[PDB]
Amino acid sequence: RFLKVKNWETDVVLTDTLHLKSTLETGCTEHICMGSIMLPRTKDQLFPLAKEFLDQYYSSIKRFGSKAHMDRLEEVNKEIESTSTYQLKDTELIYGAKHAWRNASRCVGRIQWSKLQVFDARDCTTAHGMFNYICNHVKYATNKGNLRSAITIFPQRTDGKHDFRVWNSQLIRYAGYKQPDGSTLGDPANVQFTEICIQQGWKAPRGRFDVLPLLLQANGNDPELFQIPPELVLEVPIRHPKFDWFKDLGLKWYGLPAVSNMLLEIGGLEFSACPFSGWYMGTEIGVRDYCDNSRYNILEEVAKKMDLDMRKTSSLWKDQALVEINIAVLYSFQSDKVTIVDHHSATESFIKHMENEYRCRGGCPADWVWIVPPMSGSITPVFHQEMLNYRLTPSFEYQPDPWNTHVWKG
Amino acid sequence: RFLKVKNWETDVVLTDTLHLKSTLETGCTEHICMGSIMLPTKDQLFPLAKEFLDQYYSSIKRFGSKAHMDRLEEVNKEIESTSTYQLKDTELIYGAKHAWRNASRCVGRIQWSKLQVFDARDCTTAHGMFNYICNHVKYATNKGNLRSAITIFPQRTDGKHDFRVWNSQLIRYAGYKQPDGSTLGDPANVQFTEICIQQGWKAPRGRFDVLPLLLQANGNDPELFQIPPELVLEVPIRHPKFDWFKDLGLKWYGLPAVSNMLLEIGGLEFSACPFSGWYMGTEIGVRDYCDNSRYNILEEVAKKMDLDMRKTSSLWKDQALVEINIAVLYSFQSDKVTIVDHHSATESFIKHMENEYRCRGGCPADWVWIVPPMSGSITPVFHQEMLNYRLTPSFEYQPDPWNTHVW
Ligand code: HEM
Ligand code: HEM
Ligand SMILES: Cc1cc(N)nc(-c2ccc(CNCCc3cccc(F)c3)cc2)c1
Ligand SMILES: Cc1cc(N)nc(-c2ccc(CNCCc3cccc(F)c3)cc2)c1
Ligand SMILES: C[C@H](O)[C@H](O)[C@H]1CNc2nc(N)[nH]c(=O)c2N1
Ligand SMILES: C[C@H](O)[C@H](O)[C@H]1CNc2nc(N)[nH]c(=O)c2N1
Ligand SMILES: [Zn+2]
Repeated sequence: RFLKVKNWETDVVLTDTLHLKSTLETGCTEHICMGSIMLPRTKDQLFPLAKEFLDQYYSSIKRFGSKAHMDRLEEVNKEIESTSTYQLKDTELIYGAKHAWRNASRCVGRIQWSKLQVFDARDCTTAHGMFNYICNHVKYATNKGNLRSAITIFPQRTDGKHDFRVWNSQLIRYAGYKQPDGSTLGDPANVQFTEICIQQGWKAPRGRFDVLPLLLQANGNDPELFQIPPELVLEVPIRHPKFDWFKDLGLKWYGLPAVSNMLLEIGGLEFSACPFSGWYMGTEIGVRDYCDNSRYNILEEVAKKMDLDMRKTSSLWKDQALVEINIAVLYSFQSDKVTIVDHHSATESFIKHMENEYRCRGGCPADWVWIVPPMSGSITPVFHQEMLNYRLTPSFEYQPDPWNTHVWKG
Repeated sequence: RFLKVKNWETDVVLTDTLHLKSTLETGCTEHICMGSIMLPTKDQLFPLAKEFLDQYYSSIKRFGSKAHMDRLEEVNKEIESTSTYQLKDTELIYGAKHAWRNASRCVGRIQWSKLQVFDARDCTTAHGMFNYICNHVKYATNKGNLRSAITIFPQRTDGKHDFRVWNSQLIRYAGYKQPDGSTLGDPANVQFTEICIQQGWKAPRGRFDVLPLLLQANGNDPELFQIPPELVLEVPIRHPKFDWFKDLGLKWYGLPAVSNMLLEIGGLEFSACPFSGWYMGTEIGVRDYCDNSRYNILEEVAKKMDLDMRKTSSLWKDQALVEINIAVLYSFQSDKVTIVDHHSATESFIKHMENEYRCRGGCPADWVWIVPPMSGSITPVFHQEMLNYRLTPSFEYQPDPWNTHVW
């Protein structure tokens, strides 16, 4: 089967065949679309998953059907039979992590997918060991502001009772503190996690931008607290190129976006701790982190200081302040030589990437709802681009927050 | 099978049961989501008629009544006899209002029960169509105090006698390809404009020429008619801060009136059903003015603003986009022509969704279309999960008539 997608700005039509390789389900049916819903192993099932992956790996290196390919299938089959699991070769792990990124339909940054530094941490055994690996990742990826994409991969799941987990949602994130008066100091997104850290013994500074400690679980054991060395945490004070009062808002953000709570699936194996990092698209900070009502919520204060007419929404004071904040974020990162991409550049690159994938790969699964930036949607080319969303493996998946599932040793 | 939608800004969860009544297909499967794709005999008719009258009689608290059964029987008798049936006025009004209620791509549905229905089923000629349409335009315009309206022409019979308005909207601007390869006016309308010229229209070849109506009655060849200029309310666009903005020479029309969709009620098909409301500002300011394939004015505006256009990261496009949208809203408000901003419209839609969940068990909504084309996440709908599904009565797309018409 062939499915076509059209771009309504350019009339370019693309043809998707890659969707034929999807196995996992979307949530939709012929009767309902769940496109805007945020969240819609015995040996038995494992060998087919391993075989499908190894077939893809061997095809990619142009060795499909070779003796090396056949011997590797045989080796994995026997390993599964006798140990109930198997270990990936370093080459397969690298290929697999790159492809999980390539396959991430919610990621606008995938033009970069083949440039990913993979740190193999499968020899790690303790939370202190994880801490060391994570510091090294942060220092490597940060590279004094010249950000480099990277992923660190801790040991895979065995019986599900010995999981490695980073309890942080991102490696670098700001604390949030609910006050007795119902207001929040710092990042309201992180209140629950901040409370857990405090309970575990963290001495909270109780400021507006306190970098959270790492809370690290090795081998199914109770998690342990570590402070990332402050000298490894690059931050950017936010100022505006024209508005000199902007700096006195006291805003800053960190340079390194590093997701630490997803699960990486390769060949049926599950890597429950696989922190990965890239660089920011400006709107992530300037639109969502700063301007969501449920986050730092700065629109009002910004608009006030700009002296916009705030008595009617139709003055578009919110839209005006939003643009100025996003200018400030890009200006500040660029002035400090910390890698960042604006939403125009990022989406234009994504379209070129998507066209290339259709041509070379037969498709590019993409989730329009997430790919379109949260401001200025239709002045970016992705708004006008039809997309097809489906699930390919290797993949990054959500997993339940570990405080909800962890069995405490005490 | 009972489904939850969450709002991620407010944590409010709603449960949807209405989707279980859904009839048509979405385009998606369990393997692939097509959420972002724009266009994804006698035997069929009685089940369709029944499903509709059932919901109608239920709505008036007379389900299972003598009058309900009598009506089912009468329509059944009529389909058996004539292979079609005629809706009572009450059913037609109910059906039109519900097609709007069911339109998953419409953010303005809080208004759904306030719709003036003009029954034009007695219309026989294209001149009669013209008269009905001028009356609709004048009623809906109401000197700038806009009122939602639909005019319903005769239903499809054998399909070779269709009523069609050939225009995509009752009021739209012409587009002309230039000798030098550029486009004057609205590029969206080039093909239709050529059909008008081919049919005889004398075009002024300007940037904002209101198109003539091309009206097809009873499957006959369509005819040209010009809407009395005095019935076409237009708004010159100026900015409350930038005095040079008026020098751009921009205007738009006050009345958004879709004329190329098909209304389906109880299996009957109304191929000419022009309907109108009032604009949300972004429709004009973001899409009509700033789409690359539309008037595409961003560059000229940015230049007049003296912005640094050398780098995307200056956000000059974004800055200019906001200023255009400020001017659109200011100009309509200053001339007392009803308009809604995207903040107000989306706030209203959330309230409407809440009403619908509470009173009806759901509200089909297409997120990709409901979220405004600028400032997405600062509107509440961005954070609102929506379920998309197709209920009837409905408005549907239909093929452009020129590809289908036998001359
Ligand atoms: C190189 C620069 C990159 C940029 C600019 C970028 C951009 C983004 C953005 C803006 C999002 C949406 C985040 C949100 O709204 O919550 C995202 C999602 C994602 N990206 Fe990237 N990305 C980059 C690199 C990476 C890398 C290195 C990986 C993994 C190896 C990755 C995998 C993902 C995944 C899995 C998601 C989905 C996250 C979720 O569902 O919460 N991306 N990307
Ligand atoms: C009262 C003021 C109204 C507002 C502010 C409003 C708002 C909108 C907007 C912004 C769109 C999207 C248009 C686009 O992006 O191309 C839309 C779509 C639509 N609305 Fe409305 N609406 C209104 C009244 C109505 C009425 C009276 C009807 C029918 C009786 C209607 C039925 C529809 C339908 C069927 C669509 C989908 C059109 C398509 O798919 O091309 N709406 N609405
Ligand atoms: C590697 C990378 C680069 C970049 N620019 N951004 C990201 C990134 C940032 C934040 C997030 C978090 N996304 C929200 C997660 C979430 C939260 C609540 C419900 C959901 F379904 C999902 C994911 C990826 C990751
Ligand atoms: C009654 C009403 C009020 C209002 N504020 N806006 C509208 C409205 C405006 C424009 C349109 C046209 N929609 C785009 C049609 C289209 C064009 C090309 C491909 C597609 F899938 C769809 C529909 C409804 C209609
Ligand atoms: C309900 C809705 O799906 C939700 O708010 C989504 C919309 N699009 C998004 N897009 C991105 N990139 N990130 C997000 O968190 C969201 N949130
Ligand atoms: C491809 C994509 O579905 C398309 O550009 C859509 C996106 N959302 C939209 N939303 C509205 N309201 N109107 C539109 O025309 C579109 N176009
Ligand atoms: Zn879908």
